[PDB]
Amino acid sequence: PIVEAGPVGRLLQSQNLSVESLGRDASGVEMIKVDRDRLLAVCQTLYADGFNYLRCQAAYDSGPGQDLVSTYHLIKLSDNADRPPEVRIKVFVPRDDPRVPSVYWIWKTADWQERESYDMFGIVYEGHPNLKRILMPEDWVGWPLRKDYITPDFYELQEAY
Amino acid sequence: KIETRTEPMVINMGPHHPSMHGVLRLMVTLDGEDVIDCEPVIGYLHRGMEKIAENRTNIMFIPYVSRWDYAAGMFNEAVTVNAPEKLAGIPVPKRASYIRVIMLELNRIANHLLWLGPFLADVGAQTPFFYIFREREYIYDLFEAATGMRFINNNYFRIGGVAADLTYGWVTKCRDFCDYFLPKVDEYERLITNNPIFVRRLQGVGKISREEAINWGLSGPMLRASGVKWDLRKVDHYECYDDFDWDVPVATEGDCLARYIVRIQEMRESVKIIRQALDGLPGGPYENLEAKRMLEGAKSEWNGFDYQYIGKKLSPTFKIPKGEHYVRVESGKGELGIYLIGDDNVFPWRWKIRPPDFNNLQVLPQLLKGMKVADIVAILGSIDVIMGSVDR
Amino acid sequence: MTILPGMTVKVTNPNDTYYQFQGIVQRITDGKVAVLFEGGNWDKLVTFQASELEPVV
Amino acid sequence: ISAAVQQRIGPEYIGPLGILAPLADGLKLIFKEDVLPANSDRWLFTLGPAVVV
Amino acid sequence: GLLAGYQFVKDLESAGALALFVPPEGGFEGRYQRRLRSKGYTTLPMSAPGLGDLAAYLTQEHGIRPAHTGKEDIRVYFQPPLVTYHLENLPPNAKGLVLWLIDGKRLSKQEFAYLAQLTQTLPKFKVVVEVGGDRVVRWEPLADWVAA
Amino acid sequence: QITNYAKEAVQSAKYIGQGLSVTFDHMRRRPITVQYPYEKLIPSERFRGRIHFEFDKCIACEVCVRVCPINLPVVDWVFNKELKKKELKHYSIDFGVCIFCANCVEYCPTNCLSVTEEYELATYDRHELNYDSVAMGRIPYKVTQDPMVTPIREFAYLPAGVMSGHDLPAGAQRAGERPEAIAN
Amino acid sequence: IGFLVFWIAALAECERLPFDLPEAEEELVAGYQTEYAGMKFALFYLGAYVNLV
Amino acid sequence: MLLKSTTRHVHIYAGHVVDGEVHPDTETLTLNVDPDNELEWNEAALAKVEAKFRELVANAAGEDLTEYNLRRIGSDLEHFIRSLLMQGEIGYNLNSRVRNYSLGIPRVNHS
Amino acid sequence: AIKKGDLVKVVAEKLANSLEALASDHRYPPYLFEGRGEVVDIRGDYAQIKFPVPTPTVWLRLDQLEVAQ
Amino acid sequence: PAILNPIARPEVPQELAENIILTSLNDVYDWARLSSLWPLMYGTACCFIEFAAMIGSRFDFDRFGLVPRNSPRQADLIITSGTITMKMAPALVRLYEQMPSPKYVIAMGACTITGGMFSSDSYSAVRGVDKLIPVDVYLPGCPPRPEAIMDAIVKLRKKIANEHINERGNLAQTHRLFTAKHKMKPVPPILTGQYLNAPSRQAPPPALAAAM
Ligand code: SF4
Ligand code: SF4
Ligand code: SF4
Repeated sequence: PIVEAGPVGRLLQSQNLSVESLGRDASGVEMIKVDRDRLLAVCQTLYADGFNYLRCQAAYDSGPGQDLVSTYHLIKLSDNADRPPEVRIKVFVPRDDPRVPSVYWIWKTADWQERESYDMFGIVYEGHPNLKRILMPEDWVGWPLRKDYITPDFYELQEAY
Repeated sequence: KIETRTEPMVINMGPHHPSMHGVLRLMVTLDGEDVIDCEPVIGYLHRGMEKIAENRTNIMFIPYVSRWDYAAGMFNEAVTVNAPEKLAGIPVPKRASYIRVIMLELNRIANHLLWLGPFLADVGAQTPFFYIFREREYIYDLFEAATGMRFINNNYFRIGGVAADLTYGWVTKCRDFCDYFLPKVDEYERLITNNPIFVRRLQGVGKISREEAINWGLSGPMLRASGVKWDLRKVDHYECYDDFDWDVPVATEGDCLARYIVRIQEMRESVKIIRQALDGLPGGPYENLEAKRMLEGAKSEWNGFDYQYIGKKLSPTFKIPKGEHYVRVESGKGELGIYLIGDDNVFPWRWKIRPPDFNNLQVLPQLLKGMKVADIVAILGSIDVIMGSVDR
Repeated sequence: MTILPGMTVKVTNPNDTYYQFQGIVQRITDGKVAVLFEGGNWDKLVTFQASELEPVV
Repeated sequence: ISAAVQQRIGPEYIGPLGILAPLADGLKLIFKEDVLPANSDRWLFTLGPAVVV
Repeated sequence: GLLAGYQFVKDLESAGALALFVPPEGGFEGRYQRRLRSKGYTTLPMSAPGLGDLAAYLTQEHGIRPAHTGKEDIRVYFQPPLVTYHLENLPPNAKGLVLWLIDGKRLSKQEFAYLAQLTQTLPKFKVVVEVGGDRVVRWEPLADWVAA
Repeated sequence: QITNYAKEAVQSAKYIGQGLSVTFDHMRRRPITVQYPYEKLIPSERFRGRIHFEFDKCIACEVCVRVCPINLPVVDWVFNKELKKKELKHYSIDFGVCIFCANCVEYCPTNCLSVTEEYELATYDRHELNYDSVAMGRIPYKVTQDPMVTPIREFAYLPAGVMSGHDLPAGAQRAGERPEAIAN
Repeated sequence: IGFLVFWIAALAECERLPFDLPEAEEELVAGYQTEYAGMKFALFYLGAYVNLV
Repeated sequence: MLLKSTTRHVHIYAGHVVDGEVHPDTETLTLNVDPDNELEWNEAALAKVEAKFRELVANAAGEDLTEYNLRRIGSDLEHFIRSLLMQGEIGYNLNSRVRNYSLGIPRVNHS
Repeated sequence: AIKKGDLVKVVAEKLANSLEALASDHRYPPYLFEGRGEVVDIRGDYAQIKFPVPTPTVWLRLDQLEVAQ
Repeated sequence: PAILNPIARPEVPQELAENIILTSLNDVYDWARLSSLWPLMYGTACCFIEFAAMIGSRFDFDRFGLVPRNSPRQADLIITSGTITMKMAPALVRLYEQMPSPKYVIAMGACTITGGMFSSDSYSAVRGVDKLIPVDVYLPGCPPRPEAIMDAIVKLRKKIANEHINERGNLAQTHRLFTAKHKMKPVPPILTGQYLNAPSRQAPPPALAAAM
C-alpha cells in the first residue's frame, strides 16, 4: 500500500500470516507490526525459519496515553556470521488491557525480559511462568518507565535536606 | 525455635552476600546436599537508569553509564556513544576508533581479572585473590593516565570520537604491562588445569548445552563456552576490529571448566588485539604525532580528519535524530545492547539497556539442578554477573 | 623573579610529575602559586611553592 | 606471615610494627556491648564458647 | 610519653588559638579533646576546607545555597553564625567552646590570623587547628604559627 | 593395601612440600604496597580530585549547570541592569552530590572551573561539603609539598621498564614531549 | 608418616585452612560463630589461637 | 515474616514487641520514634506524633498489609516529624555522638 | 492556555479516572496538588511537569492540569 | 518559630569528671577501638571495588587494624560501599541493628551521602544513607580512590578517640514504643521458594498452545 515489505514480511506473507510491515530501522533491520492475536503464530514460523536467538525483548511506550509496545528483536544465530539477518517484531497493545501472549515457550530468553516488561510497564504476559516483579519490591503498585508514573512521596526519595 | 523436619530445606542466600558481584539473593532449597529449586531475587540495585536516561542529554548521561557493568567500565560508554553516533551517521576518525579498541580491550582484561579473583577463591585457592588485584591496579593507572578517575567514571568515549588523546608515556607503558601481564595469563591456566582437585569441581558442574544456550539467550564467554563461536566483534564488523587477526575462543563442553578456560583465553586474545592496535595506531604515540604537527603544521598527512581524537567537538545541545535503533557491543561478559529510540529533542524517548548480565543469570536456576551446596558459589561465580548490570 | 597572577609559566624541577607543562597561573597565595595547565580535556590547576617555575614571554 | 605471602605489610601504625595488634584486637572485643540474639537460649549461648575453649 | 595530664587544656586557656600537629595516621589528636571535654569545654569539630570566608560563616549569618539539582529553585538557607549560635546553647555552668578544625593544612595564612584574633574578641571561645603533621602530637599558638 | 596406604601418603606430602617452597618464595619479594598517610601516591595529570573556582572569571553563563549530569552547581546571579551584565553573587557546588565527572570544567568557555589534585575531602557533617565560591577558590593540597609524606609515583608515569614507585631515585615519564622539536 | 598424620589432623581441628566457618561456599551464613559478638566471640577468636599453639 | 518500615527515625513493625524481640502479628503496628536519639523530644510533641500515628493507621486501614503500605505510613510519619523541626517544637540532640543533621540544618527565618 | 514554563497544579478529579491513573498509585502524593510543578515540553495533548520533588517527571494531560497562577 | 530546625539546649551540666587514672583507662578504651576496628565486608554498587582494592596488596587494609569480618556481629565499622535502593534499605538497617553498639558507619561515595547522581530523578534510591542509619564520617567521590577512603578511616580514627568511656550509656537505642490496631488485609507471601517446580514451567497451558 504505502511502505513495502522485506524478506521476513514476504516470508510471513507466503505462510498466510499477513503482517503490517513497518519501515526499516536506522541500523537497517526490519520492523514488523504484529497484532496481539497473531504473535505466537508469527513466532512459531520464525523460530522454524531459523531465528533461534531472541535478542532484547524490549517494551516501549509509544507516547503518554497511546498504545504500549512490546518490541521483539530477534536474529538468526549461527556458528559463524557476517551480519546475519535480523528482524524486530513490534506488538502494539493498549493501556487498557495491556496483555500480550508470552513467547517463553518459543524462546526461554523472555523469562526475565518479559518480567522486566511487566515490572516496569504494565504489560501482563499471558502464559508466562512466574510473572512477578524482578527489579522492584514485589509489593510495589506502580508501573514506572511509563510516561504517567507519579512517584510517591517516600521519605527516602526526598532531598538530602 | 529451629526444629528438624523431613521436608526439603530452603536456605536464603540473603541480600547481604559478601561477594564482589553485587547484591544477589537466592532462595535455594536443599535436599540434603542436592538442590531442587532456586529463585534469584534481583533488583536490590535497581536505581532506574532507563528512567534517568529519558531526562538526560547524551553528555549528561555518559557519566551515568559506566555503573551498570561497573566491573568493565568503558564497555558501557562504548554502547552509549555508539547509539546516537550510528543513528546520526556521525563519522568517528580512525585514530579515535583505535583508542576505543585499546580502551575496550584493556577493560575486557580488567573485567576478566575482576571475575577471576573471586572465582579462584570460590573454587579453592585464595592466595591468587591478592595477586590479581595487583594485576588490575596496573590497568587502573593506564585508565587514570589517559582518562580521569580510576576504572569507572572515566568519561572517555564521545559521540564524534573519544574525549582526549593518550598521554605521553602511555603506549610505552602498556608495552611494559601488556608484555609483563601475558606471562601471568598462562600462570592462571596452569592453576586450574593442573592440580586436579579443581577439575573435579568444574567438570560437569553447571553444564549447559549449545542448543539450550541459544534458546535461553546467552552471550560472550558463557554462550561461547558451549561451542557456539558467536562474537559480536567478529559477527558485526565493529569499529576497526576487523583490521586485526584474532581467534574467537570457544569450548565444546558447556561446563564451568569450559567457561573458565574461554575467559582466560579471552584475556590472551585481548593482549593480541592490543599489540596489533598499538603498532597499527595511525599517529602512533601521541608525542610522535604531536611532533609531526609541529614540524608540518600547515597541512600534512597528519592533522587530518583521522589522526585525531574527535571528529567534531559536539555541542551539549546535540539533538538525537528520530528513529529506532539497537546497538550491540561485545562486553567482557556478553552482549551489552541498548534499544535507543529518540525524537528530535535532546533526550531519548526510550533507552532500554539490554544487559549481558541479565540474560546469563536466568539460567542459574537451571544450572543449579542436581548440584551440591558447595557448588552453588562455583556456578554463580562462573556466570560472571555484576548486580547493577542485572538490576540497573 | 616574582610571579604575577595571570601570566604563563612552565615548571623546571625534574622531581615532579609536571616536568615542562605550562599554563596560566591563578590565585597566588603568599607562598603558593597554582598553575592552570589546560591539559587536553579537563583543565587542572596544581600548586607550587612560588619557585620552580620559569615564565615564558 | 599472611601479609608477607601477599606482599602487603601487615599491621603497622599500632605499636612499633603490630606488636599491640593482637592486644587491640582482643581488647575491643572485651569493650563491645555483647548483646544476645533476641529469640535464643541464654545459658546454652554463654557456655557455647566456654565448652570449646 | 603516654600519661599526658591536662597541660593541653592549660595552653588553650592561655594562648586561646592553638595549632596542633598530629601524626597523619590519626587517632591521637582526640585524646586531647577528651581532656578538653572533661574540663567543661564543649567541642565543635568542623572541617576547615568546608568553611568559606571565616567571618561570614563563624560570627555572621551565611546564606548556604543547597543543591537544588535541577528540580528545585535556588533556595537560600540562612544558617545562624557558627561560633555565636553555639555559644548561646551551652549552659552557663559549662565553659566555652573550642573549634576543632580538622584538615587545617588547606587554610590560608590570612585565615589563621583571623582565627587567632577571634578568640580575643569573643569571650569563652577557643580554636584548635590541625595544621601539618609530625610524628609526635605537639602544639603551639597560632600567633607563633603565622610567623613560621 | 598396608603397603599401598603408607605409600599413598608420600605422593601428596612431597607435593605439599614443593607447594610450601613456592609460598615461602612469595615472602622473598619486597612488599609492593603504598603506606598511605606517610607515602601518598601521586595523582595523575588528568585526575579529577575536586573542582576549583575563580569568582573573578565566572560570567554567569550557566553552562556548568546545563552540562552537569544532575545540574549540580548553584549559580546565583542578578542581572544588574545598571551595568546590563549579569554579575553573580554566589556560587557553590555541593560535593557529596558530586560525581567527579568534570563536565563543568570541560564545557567551560572562560576556563573558570578546573579540577584540583586533592581527593582527601571527607567530613563528619554532610552539609560541610557544600563548598562556597571562596571555599572552592583555595589552594589544592599538593602531595609533594608535605614534610611528612614521601610521594611515590603512579604507573604510566614511571620510566620505561620499571613497574614500581619505590625503587625510583629520579627519572621522568616514559617518553619525551618535544624531543623532535630540535631533532627532526 | 605419623608426624604427617598428626599434622593434618591437628590443623583440621584448630587452623583456618580446612575450615568451613568462613562460609565462602555459602553452605551457612557464617557458621556457628555467626551470632557471637563481643566477649563471647573473643573466646571463639582468641581461643582458636590457643588451640593452634 | 516481620513486615517492617525502618527509616532513621520512624521504625514501624507489623507486630508487638516484648523486650526487643518482635513477634509478627496481624492486628498491631508497633512504633518507636527516633531509636537513635537524634532529636530532643518532649511529652507535648511525642503526643503529636502518636496522634499522627493513630491518624494514618486508621486512614490506611482499607489497604493491604504489605511492606509497601507500611513504608507509606513511615514516610508520612517522617514527613510529619520534620515539620515539627521546622516549627521549632523539637530540636536536635547535642548529646548524640553524631551531628549529621539528617532533617536539614538549623537555619534562621527570613535572614 | 498552559504555556511551557509555568507553575501548574493537578486536579484530582480529572486524574483518578483516566489512563494516567493506571500507572501510578491511587493515593496521590501531596506535591502533585500544591502548585509548584513547572511545565516543560508540551507535546500535543500531554505536558511533562517537573515537580520540585527529586523524582522522575510525569507526563499528564492538559485536562488534568490547572495553572497555579 | 524564630529559627527553623533548632538545636535543643543541653540542660544537663555534663559533669564529665576524670582524674589521672580514669583518663589513662580511657585512652586504652579508645585506642583499642580505633586501632583494631573491623569492617563488615559489605557493599552493593560500584564503590565496593574501590573498597575491595583496599583489601589488596597495593593499599593495605590490615594496616590500621581493619580485618574484613563478613558477619554483622563480629564487625563494628560499616563502610556503606554502594547505592541503597528501596530494596536493601530494610536489609541495611538490619545489618546495622545486628551490631555491637560502638558502630561508626562511614558513608562512601556520592550515593550514600546524598544519593549523588540518582538524587535527581530515580524512583527507587535512598537519597543518602543517613536517611536510614546514623553516620560518623562522609566520603565524597564517585568512586573515591582507595587512598581517599583511608583518609576517611583516619577521620574516623580521630573520632573514636574523642569518645569518653562514661558515655557508653548513650550508645543504646531508646524505645518510645507506641502501638495501634489496623484493618489491613494480610497478603500471602509472593516470594515463595519454588521457581523451577512451580506449576507453570512444566508445560504451556491450554488456550495458549492452540495459537502456537
Ligand atoms: S560554566 Fe564556567 S564560565 Fe560558565 S558560568 Fe559556570 S563557571 Fe562561569
Ligand atoms: S563535578 Fe561533575 S557532576 Fe559535579 S557539578 Fe562538576 S561536572 Fe557536574
Ligand atoms: S557513588 Fe559511584 S562508585 Fe559509589 S556507589 Fe554510587 S555509583 Fe557506585
